[PDB]
Amino acid sequence: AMRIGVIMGGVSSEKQVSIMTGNEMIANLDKNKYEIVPITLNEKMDLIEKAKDIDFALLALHGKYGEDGTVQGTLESLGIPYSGSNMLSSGICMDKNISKKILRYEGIETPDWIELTKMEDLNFDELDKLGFPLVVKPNSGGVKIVYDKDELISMLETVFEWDSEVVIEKYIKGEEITCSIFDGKQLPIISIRHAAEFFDYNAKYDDASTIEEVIELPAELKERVNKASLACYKALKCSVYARVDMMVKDGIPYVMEVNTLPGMTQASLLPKSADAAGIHYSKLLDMIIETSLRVRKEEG
Amino acid sequence: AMRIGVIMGGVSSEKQVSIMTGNEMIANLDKNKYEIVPITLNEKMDLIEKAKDIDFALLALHGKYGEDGTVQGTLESLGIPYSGSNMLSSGICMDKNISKKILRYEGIETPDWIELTKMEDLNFDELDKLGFPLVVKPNSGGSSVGVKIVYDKDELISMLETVFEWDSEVVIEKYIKGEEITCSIFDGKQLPIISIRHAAEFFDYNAKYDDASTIEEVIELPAELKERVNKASLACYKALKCSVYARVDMMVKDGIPYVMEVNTLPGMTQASLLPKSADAAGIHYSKLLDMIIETSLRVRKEEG
Repeated sequence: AMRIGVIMGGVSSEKQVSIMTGNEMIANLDKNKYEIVPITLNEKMDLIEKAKDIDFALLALHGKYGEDGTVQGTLESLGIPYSGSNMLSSGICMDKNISKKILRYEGIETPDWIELTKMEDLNFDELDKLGFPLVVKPNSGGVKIVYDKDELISMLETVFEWDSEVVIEKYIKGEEITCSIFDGKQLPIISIRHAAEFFDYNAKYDDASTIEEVIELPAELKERVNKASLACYKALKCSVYARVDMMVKDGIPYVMEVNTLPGMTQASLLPKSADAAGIHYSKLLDMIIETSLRVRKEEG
Repeated sequence: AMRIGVIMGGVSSEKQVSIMTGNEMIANLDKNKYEIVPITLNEKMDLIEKAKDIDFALLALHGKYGEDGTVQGTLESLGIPYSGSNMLSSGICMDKNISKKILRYEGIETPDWIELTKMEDLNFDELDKLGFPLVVKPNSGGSSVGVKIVYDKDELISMLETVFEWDSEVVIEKYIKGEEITCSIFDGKQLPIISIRHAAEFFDYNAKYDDASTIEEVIELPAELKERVNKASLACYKALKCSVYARVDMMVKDGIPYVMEVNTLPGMTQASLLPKSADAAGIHYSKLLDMIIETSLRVRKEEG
């Protein structure tokens, strides 16, 4: 019976989110196919000791900790197969600037942009060429939209506090979607809506709250969406699964984000996207294991 | 004194190059500054234990083992500063196809290329837009299978089978006839440019003949070309996010430098190119090592 390590780790929030991911997996893995080995990482490199007996690492990780590529690099070196994209692909997909460069070279639609450095200053020369308004995002991955001349400036200050690196994009307003890819096949598309929500007990107001529905899109747009989301997957060297976040504007989808390590809880987008296609959660984990195994073998 | 791990590792040939590199550094590290500890990895992940007590990791690695970025991501995650570029920058520079896509985006001259995978069959029409003759290189590089020129379609088909057992991906470029040069960057400054020419060599005892014989010299380039080479070389270093040092290999044709290779982990023995170049600049070997340490510490600090 194949020993499946369920890998959890990170710090603070991400650790929480990782644990909640790991517990969902640990509960839904077929116990007849698998021997389940929950693994909780105190420190990242404690992974080598723990991984010493398991036959596969099913990554429950979330955030930079599972996206930077170290864990994948480490697992490769121990010769343990593991789920999801590899080190180079994880790393690239977590870098917004490098990602967009590889995307534009393929002529895949993504908003024009500019990169900004903590130490460096912005030559207004290249900046204002994309004009207004703008969105400022950290390069490694909140949102600040900037309408005016002075608008931009105020943000970089605090974004540079946190991220040594920032991307400034021209702001496209359109209809948001997310496209999960599993093993080169596009799963059902999900549309993301924003609606204001009031919480009486905490007395909280939120407009950033999300509503996600599976809606069949016009077959014309559905084609142009599936083309692009599979092109990203290919171009960024993703494997076994990925989530492409997109923005549709006047008929044309633009790539907003590429997630090599998307939410794996049952309310997460990719597990919903799959379920709509008739793949229930427990089987989803089977596919991730079997496709990951095959992919790792091709790699080496 | 700061404790400096000299990190050696790899398999087969690379590990020899590594041990050699690591022994030169050990012999030349300034012992008034540094308590010197050699570290020889039988397996890559032995690093976590073997590095527990060191203040800095000076990488003596060579080849993919120090290029793919596992070692850098590892040291990062342990909080031990290390020499040279970070995990992402190494990974990118080791990948020919991704590297060319990123340099091309900036309009840095590099020759046209096609990538082939062992799953996809190489349509010869997409490859005929290249034409002849062609250089075939494994996408992820390496010592094992080398870079090879192929003049016609048949010589190509062979060369593809030879590479594909060793590499999933292969990059195929227009060949450009020209003058070879190598440009070492140190901490964003250009060191003296090295010119490389070829001459056949006969070896009597082993009864061997080598027309692949290389001659490497530091010769002042005409001022214009030198300014054009120095612009391009630095733009490569910045575009691939390298740091503390890198070696950019270039082919000059009709006054135009083209990027052949970007190395985040070039040869560090005194007979290697980056050391010779630093030496032509009056930075001798022991000071080169201090510089790599000091600068790497500065960079790792900046990186959060």
